[PDB]
Amino acid sequence: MKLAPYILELLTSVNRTNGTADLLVPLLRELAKGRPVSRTTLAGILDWPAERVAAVLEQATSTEYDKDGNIIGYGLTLRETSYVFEIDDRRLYAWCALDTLIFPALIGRTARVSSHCAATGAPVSLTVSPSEIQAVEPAGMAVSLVLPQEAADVRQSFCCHVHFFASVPTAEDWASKHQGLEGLAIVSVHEAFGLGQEFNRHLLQTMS
Ligand SMILES: [Br-]
Repeated sequence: MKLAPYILELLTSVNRTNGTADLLVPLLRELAKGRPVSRTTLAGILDWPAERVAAVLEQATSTEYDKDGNIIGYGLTLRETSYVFEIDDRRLYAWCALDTLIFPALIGRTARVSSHCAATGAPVSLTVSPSEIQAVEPAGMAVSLVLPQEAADVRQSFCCHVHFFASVPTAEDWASKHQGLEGLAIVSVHEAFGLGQEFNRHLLQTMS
């Protein structure tokens, strides 16, 4: 269909707090090692004062921390979710279906992604590289999209409604029951990957 509204609102949510886009990619690369990430480590990678790392993370209210206050989850996460994101046999996780399509390009790694259809519980899997998706199972796999909302917890507002589905008709059947969701739309996983490529292209533009 036409996915500009989703690209627009995703970019605005990242660019709404200065620093977020510039912290996101280095943080995702660190989390992809599979270990908790300290604020001190992040400040050193960014060459930022600690107070600036703090102020950016303060606005990212969905950030997940461990017992030591290390970062363990920001889109990519060490804590188990419905979206399995495996790189180099390290099993990591993602907050939503679209995250699994976006991250490989940002971290420069190929991921074996797996989940379950949110309508039928059927297993779904695919391989996501920086440039392409392969081994899409089922081939007709679909994704739900909603419009992110201003100054809402991004994970309860967006990620929790962005699922994989076994097929577009299965997802549209599910979608008929959930019309209260703002801007709910069903797309193929290829369309969703294209949305991710457009997001990532604009994201890298706006980095320092
Ligand atoms: Br449009």
